[PDB]
Amino acid sequence: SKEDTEITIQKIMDAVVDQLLRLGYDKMSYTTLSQQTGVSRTGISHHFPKKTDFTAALDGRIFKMFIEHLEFEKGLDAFSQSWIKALEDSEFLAILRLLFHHIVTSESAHEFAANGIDRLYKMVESQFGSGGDKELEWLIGRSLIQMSK
Amino acid sequence: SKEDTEITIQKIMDAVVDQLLRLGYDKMSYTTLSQQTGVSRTGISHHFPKKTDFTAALDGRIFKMFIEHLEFEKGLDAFSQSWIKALEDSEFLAILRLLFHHIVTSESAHEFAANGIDRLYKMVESQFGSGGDKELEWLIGRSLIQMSK
Repeated sequence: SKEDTEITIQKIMDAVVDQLLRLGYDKMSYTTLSQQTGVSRTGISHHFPKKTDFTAALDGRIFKMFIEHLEFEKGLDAFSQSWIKALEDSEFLAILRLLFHHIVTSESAHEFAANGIDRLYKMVESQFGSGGDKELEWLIGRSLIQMSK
Repeated sequence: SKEDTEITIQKIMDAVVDQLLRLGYDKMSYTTLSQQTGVSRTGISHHFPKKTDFTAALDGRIFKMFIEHLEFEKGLDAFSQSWIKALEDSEFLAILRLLFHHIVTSESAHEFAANGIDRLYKMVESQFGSGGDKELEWLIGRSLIQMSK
């Protein structure tokens, strides 16, 4: 009697990922969820008692599709070039906005993001030696500025 | 009589400036402010019809607390290390959150933040020149990463 429930939690998260991306956590409501998924409000309450509870269960997919946009195999410059280039892509922008929002507002700073950032350091550190952490940090600065527009 | 309508705006402004950092923007509400002030939530909303009016209202009062934290008089690196050590003070961090939060959120909340950055930028440049642009950009980078820490 547990295969019936997970086939839904999954469908709730496949939606959570969509709305978080095109509406953002802020505008994504238990109602907009209830529409996208044919699941009743109290049916989503069941699995996710609080709204933070969404962002909580969120896992790999996001940061996996993030780093898609990005050049790790051609040295440090190539890679920033790739990231600034990447700043005019809406999905990319969205993905940042997302975790930028999350980091800024969420008390608990959920795992999806901790791993997220820490993964990128590991990558950048690994690929780009000791100049990486900073270059990366800066990229982040430049991005967050650009949203300030 | 039109003085007693000032005294009161200043009682809220004060309250705001406080609550804006003891609780963050998000959790601060007409209630909490009312509670802190002995002014009705209608009395407040009177002067400040929209919550984004509260941040518009400051006009610099925060930025002057902010800069008490930074070293402008000892070279660029000195200033930059001032900013890093400052991230460990929570008022300091609270001010950046408030900003970054405005960068990330609503259309309404937006002109305050677009405006604060240009202010940082102009701050740094007039102290240290265009060498300072990139240092600032890197500093926000770190700053935001620090907020997940």
